[PDB]
Amino acid sequence: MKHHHHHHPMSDYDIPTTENLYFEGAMGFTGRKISLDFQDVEIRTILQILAKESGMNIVASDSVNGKMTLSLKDVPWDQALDLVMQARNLDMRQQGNIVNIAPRDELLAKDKAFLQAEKDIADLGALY
Repeated sequence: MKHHHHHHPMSDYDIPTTENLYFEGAMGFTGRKISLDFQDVEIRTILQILAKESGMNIVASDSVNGKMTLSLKDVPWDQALDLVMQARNLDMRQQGNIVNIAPRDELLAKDKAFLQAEKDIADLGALY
């Protein structure tokens, strides 16, 4: 809208004067704070636990291996996910509420492999 700029009239840097739908205490994270310990637990299982903590539907890839010790207090899985993700360098492919945790290694392997597995909507490919 013409707030100041009627050339490129979308107020980005110009600041969007947005109507407050009561943005006072409406923040939150994706998850709740978690306090838990997982000592000598495979990281693969940890990612699954984050999903089971109402943390979307995260599918840890088969190639997510390693073992890590977490001891968390007052840390939301939002934050903890980063600590975990950085520990073997993984990444997350988010498609909807289902996200896949894949190692950065497999991301690079996916570049080498076929990117477009689907060219028609037909589900085939039992064995990779």
